[PDB]
Amino acid sequence: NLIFDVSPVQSNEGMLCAFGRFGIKYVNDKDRILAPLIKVNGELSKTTFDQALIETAKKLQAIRASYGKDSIAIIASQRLTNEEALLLTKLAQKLDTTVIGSFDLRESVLDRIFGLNA
Amino acid sequence: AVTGPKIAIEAIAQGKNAARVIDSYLRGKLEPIKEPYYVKQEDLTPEDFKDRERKPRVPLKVANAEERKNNFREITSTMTEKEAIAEASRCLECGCMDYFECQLYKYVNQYDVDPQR
Ligand code: SF4
Repeated sequence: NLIFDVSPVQSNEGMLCAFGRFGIKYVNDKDRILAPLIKVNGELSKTTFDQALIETAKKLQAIRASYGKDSIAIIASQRLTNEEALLLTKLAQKLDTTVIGSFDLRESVLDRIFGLNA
Repeated sequence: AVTGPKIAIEAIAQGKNAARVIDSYLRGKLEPIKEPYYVKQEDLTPEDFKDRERKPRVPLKVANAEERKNNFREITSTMTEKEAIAEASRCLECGCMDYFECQLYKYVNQYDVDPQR
């Protein structure tokens, strides 16, 4: 279950930068959290996935109920797969929030000129 | 749907009785539910238990109001095995120990006996 090396693929110039070649070290990192944490008595403590996800859903629903629509922001990283991003968009629709974005995202200019930001 | 809004155990009792009736109907002979006649003691008074040892009830673990008024986590927690055994040992054993093998009970159930007269 440990990664031991990373090698480039001889596709074109067969090259990897520092990140792809060496930053795969975080997979073996022992500081990774493997169980969810919820706030008991004001401190984060381990729990089960079912209870944590139930708490997440109830907290989001409480925020939506008390403060109305468009009151929940989803700030998703840009390293997720296409399916995960689509699922996050679906969930944002389920929460009646259009605030679906990322802190790594810059203001777009190309979609106002050519039509697509690509 | 029949009795109106009641507690859940009433609905469960209705379901069980209806299941027994439906089984009887499927077997061919539909028989309405017949309630057995039990011998019961209604003259009992607390003075009959003045000699029994007084034992405290099992404590109830209830989450703090401030911490529980913000989440949907369960309020009460299940008892422990030791507490469960100590609580179940407080029983007075009111029912007859010979209930499942008493023949007088069987016979008074087999006949429409009116004891009050
Ligand atoms: S048999 Fe036990 S539980 Fe039932 S009424 Fe008597 S003391 Fe209570």
